[PDB]
Amino acid sequence: VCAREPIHIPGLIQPYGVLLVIDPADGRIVQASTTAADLLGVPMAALLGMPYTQVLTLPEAQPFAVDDQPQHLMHAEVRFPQRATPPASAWVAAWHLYPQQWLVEMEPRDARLVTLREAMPLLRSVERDPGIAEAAVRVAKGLRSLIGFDRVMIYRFDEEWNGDIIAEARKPELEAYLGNHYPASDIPAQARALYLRNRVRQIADVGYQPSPIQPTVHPQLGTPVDLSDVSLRSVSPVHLEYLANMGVTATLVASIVVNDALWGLISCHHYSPHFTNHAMRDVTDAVARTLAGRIGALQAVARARLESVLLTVREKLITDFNDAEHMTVELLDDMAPDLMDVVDADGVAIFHGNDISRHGTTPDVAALRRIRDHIESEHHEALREDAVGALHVDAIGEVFPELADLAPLAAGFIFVPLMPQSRSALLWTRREQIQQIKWAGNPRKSFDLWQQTVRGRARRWSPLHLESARSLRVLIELMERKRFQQDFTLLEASLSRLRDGVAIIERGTANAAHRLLFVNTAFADVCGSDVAELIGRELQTLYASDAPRANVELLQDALRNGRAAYVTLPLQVSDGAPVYRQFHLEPLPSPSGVTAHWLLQLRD
Amino acid sequence: VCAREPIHIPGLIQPYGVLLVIDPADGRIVQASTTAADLLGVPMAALLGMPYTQVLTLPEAQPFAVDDQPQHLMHAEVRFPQRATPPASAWVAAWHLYPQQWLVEMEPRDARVTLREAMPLLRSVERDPGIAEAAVRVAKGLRSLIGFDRVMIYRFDEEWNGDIIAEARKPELEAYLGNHYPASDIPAQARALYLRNRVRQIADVGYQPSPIQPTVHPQLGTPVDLSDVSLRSVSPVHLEYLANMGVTATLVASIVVNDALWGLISCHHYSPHFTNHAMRDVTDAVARTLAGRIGALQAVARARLESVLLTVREKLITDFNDAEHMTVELLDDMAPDLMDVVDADGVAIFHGNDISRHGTTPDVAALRRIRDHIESEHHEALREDAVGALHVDAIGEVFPELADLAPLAAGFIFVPLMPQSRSALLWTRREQIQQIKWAGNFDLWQQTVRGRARRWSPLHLESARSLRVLIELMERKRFQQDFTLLEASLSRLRDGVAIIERGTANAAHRLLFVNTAFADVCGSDVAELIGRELQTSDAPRANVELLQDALRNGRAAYVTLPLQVSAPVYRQFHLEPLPSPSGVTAHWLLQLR
Ligand SMILES: */C=C/C1=C(C)C(=O)N/C1=C\C1=NC(=C\c2[nH]c(/C=C3\NC(=O)C(C=C)=C3C)c(C)c2CCC(=O)O)/C(CCC(=O)O)=C1C
Ligand SMILES: */C=C/C1=C(C)C(=O)N/C1=C\C1=NC(=C\c2[nH]c(/C=C3\NC(=O)C(C=C)=C3C)c(C)c2CCC(=O)O)/C(CCC(=O)O)=C1C
Repeated sequence: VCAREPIHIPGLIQPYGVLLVIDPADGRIVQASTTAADLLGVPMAALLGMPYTQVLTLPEAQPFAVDDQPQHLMHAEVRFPQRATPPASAWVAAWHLYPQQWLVEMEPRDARLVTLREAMPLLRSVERDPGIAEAAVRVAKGLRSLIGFDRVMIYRFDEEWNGDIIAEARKPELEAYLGNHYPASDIPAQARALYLRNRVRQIADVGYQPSPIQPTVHPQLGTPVDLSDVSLRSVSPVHLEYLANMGVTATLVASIVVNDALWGLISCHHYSPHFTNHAMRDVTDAVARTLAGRIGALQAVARARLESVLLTVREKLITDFNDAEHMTVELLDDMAPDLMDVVDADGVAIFHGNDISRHGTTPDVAALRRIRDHIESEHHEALREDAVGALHVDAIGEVFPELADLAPLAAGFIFVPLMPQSRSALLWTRREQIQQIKWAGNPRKSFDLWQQTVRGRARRWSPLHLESARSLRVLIELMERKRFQQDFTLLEASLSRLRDGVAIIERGTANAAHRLLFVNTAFADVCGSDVAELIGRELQTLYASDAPRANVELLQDALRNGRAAYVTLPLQVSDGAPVYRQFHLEPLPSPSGVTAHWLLQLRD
Repeated sequence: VCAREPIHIPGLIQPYGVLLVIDPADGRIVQASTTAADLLGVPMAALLGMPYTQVLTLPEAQPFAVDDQPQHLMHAEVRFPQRATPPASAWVAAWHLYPQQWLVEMEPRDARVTLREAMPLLRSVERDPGIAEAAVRVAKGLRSLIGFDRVMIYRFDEEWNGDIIAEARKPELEAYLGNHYPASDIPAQARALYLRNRVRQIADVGYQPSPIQPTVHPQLGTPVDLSDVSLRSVSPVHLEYLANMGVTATLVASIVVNDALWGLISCHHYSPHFTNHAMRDVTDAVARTLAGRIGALQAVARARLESVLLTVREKLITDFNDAEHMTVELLDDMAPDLMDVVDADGVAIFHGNDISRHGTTPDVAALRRIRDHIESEHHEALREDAVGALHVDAIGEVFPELADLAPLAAGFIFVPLMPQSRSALLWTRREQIQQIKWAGNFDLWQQTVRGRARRWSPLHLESARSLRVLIELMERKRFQQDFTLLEASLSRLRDGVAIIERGTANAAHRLLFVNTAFADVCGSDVAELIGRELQTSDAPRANVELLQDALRNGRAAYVTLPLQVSAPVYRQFHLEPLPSPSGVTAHWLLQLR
């Protein structure tokens, strides 16, 4: 209900200044705020439709036509040629030039307090600063000394769009808000979007009298005035209520936009009214921009540093695994430190059909089995599909309520393979980590901080670490390939040391012939020519080309139709001696039941 | 080797300003530039050894002792009392405070609404998309701001050579946009310094270099390291080059992105021009905002890409693990994405003597020629030094023998890195011709480069390393296929065979596998007999001893022995040791017909 409000078209202005909407056609004022008549001279009635040029007193810079991209002119000096000695305070005006309309927003110079040159030492220091933490506080303190504001804080948005005050500088008399968590709903998405547009936004006095724009909708277009870039835009009464509720009288926020995303906000509070002149808003913009800059650089650098150390450790594991042929206890005991490190796990369990190799801080062997079963279950087959490369939980008691316990050691885990593939598996665990969420209340009466203690949840699985996990998926197929390769060579060796003389035949196609896949030494000896020089040979090669049509037909039939045949046939005898053997051909069971291979035993 | 020159210790200053080296212990001047005596009242002789307090007075800020980290003070007002009416103009000075020495560098204020006036440009680059659009906005923006005859954005490529991506000039002149320059033009020596001193400036090419009178410190014996001094005399090598291109004044701001040098803001004035501190701090600001934007957009788009690759990587992994039969349609439906995951033009899947060519890839015989050359003994050096996969950006350089093929396989990604064979994957990127606009390697020269593909993205290379699993996946699935084949083969035999696992004297000699023909002679079925000890007296001690003794050493035995049948039944027990990698018998084959 709240996330749906205009806020960019309230048709109201903060009374401290004046707004005018001018038709870029020739120069006539089409819309103006009720405050315009008081300071401009000509009252409301005749001021509307009047050329801006009648009140043309822009000494520094003038507006101009715009093609497509709206150009925004800075705050420069402005006068009034209607009244003799117009106000008491000095006035400055900024332009918002659009292809459809123009907008001029004026406010007092304020003067009083090179203030941009004076900002440079603070900027120059945050630039050099390591860690976001150190920067945040330097800005909080620095800006608190630079600008007046009784309370200045750094509000950081978390993943779920909730906020946390990471830094704060305030008058020792005020009760510190450092460490406070606020819901996402406190700053709705509609709001957040504007903070990427207008980056520095100040409220001079909470509970001001909103000066409305006289022709609410454009008299010639029929559309309301989209402020969005106007600094004198009237903020939502929802926020104003909330502000008044917390006893604040003045505001100034600066958007911490990092990688085109609103990372955080600089939030300033004055418990007495305060207007920050165009000069200071450009200073806070500067310090916001430098902070956004540094926080994003530090993010970038350290993300890259981590990615590399993980890769070097990932490779170390992959190689040492491919090297050793037998998975011993010491291999896995020397593997485990790093196998844990690569994902920042507290424990790791390696499974290999009925066996488990538990390492670090992991639940008991029986408990790990209870987990694996629950994961590989039919009911939980939904999770495995929706999961990316690996299955992972941040709180076990939520995804698998049956495994509500175990959470003290396995609150979070990473399971791979994602398929119910079995034999080889890997379980990375992260033990429970209790969290105190220092709230601000649970429109509301606020103040009172409620400290929500959260059990059964581990540390959030880093996306960096999750792709680092998905990367080691290879250790599973590696284990498996190495196992099948072990039993295969065993059986290939077994087969080759036989006396009966056997060959395996791969069924061909309509353009491919029936070839030999495997042949033992006992078979290759009856054919004279060695084993390696018979593999990949057509079956017609093997028997002589002087054989009876009746006998070969019987065999060819069994090959053509995938049937079995027992036929005595002469062999392709290079020497001469007539050698005849009983050709036992037997179809081997296929999953489709459609013959793919045959076994050929030779004994007459 | 050009970079061998010092450049940070020339012992010379740009004449426009004055330098002084003060003993932070004494408060006295130890070294000073020949220009110091002319500005300051006291001539060189008595100015050397004189306490700094006397000759100059600092109203805004004063120097101080430093523990370890050198502290630098900004440009603030300075007055010289040791002379009656000495201000040729207005003078401003900056400090460089070190634990061993102090350095003060002064220059005129110059004057002529700037830092506030810079803000609209910054705030605009701050939000425009693409590095291209930013580069030009800065080029144009900074030209209007400082007012140099030409402002150009120089981007360093992978091999440290530079290319002008954007340029703003006077309507007249010759455009340098698109021009490529060598790495030799800006030595590593120099580049390192532009991370140190951010904004560098030459007021007049062919100035008279004012030397520091005591060249080496009189008490330390070491020269003055001017790496942070703005009035540092630049290499005559570069000055010659500058004079050769007709430029009279320069200004070069460093585009440092994620603490690394990404580019340079190069400004040329074909008439002399001194850019005061005020402006250098403005160009620094615009350089920092550009760096900022270029690094953000890099970051955003890196993230966007990583995700689309992951979604496609997962699609491949799953569909591969699903299908059991490595069919033609399997690979034909796999290939579009198998190519996409690495942004290849072609992909070849190898499976022992066989190849599955896809996209724009060389002929089957040519692919074999490539694989052989990779798996070679001579090229075993590359495979070790390579990360997770072997990759080339120009095959003709890495594999000179494979100089051709380049039209279709100019670049490739080969996995597995080991001479593992059977399963392999080769990703290809065809040749991409590049027109290189040179500086004269002093007029127009365009170099057309053949035999090189598009640079293998580091993101795509880790995306390749990620699919390493498809190889072990193919392999596991292949061994599993032949295993079941052989397990089925042996079980349909008539001779009656069993495989025996050697018990390491802790465990007995047990049966690993048994066929139906063997399990029938023993009556009881196959699945019950697996895992049972060979111990199955009803037999002569002489005959069993022969069998036991063979098993004992790991030797073979052919002995006729009775059995346990529900008629006694005797069979010739042919035990044969199976080859082990260690050569130490681990299994035996037992056939009995
Ligand atoms: C309807 C939901 C809302 C609840 C509940 C609420 O308290 N406010 C709600 C709506 C809006 N908030 C808007 C802006 C806004 N809210 C905050 C929140 C904080 N500011 C603080 O200083 C602190 C603590 C010190 C908190 C928790 C901020 C910072 C802002 C924007 C700041 C600014 O630019 O002045 C908002 C939009 C109003 C607007 O148009 O600016 C709405 C609708
Ligand atoms: C010894 C090899 C050199 C050749 C050949 C050459 O032409 N110069 C060589 C050496 C040095 N160059 C140094 C600085 C420097 N070089 C360039 C080159 C360019 N300037 C331009 O405007 C363009 C194109 C439009 C090019 C390619 C620049 C800009 C700079 C200054 C870097 C900066 O100020 O940030 C140099 C070091 C001198 C120094 O001490 O500053 C050497 C030795």
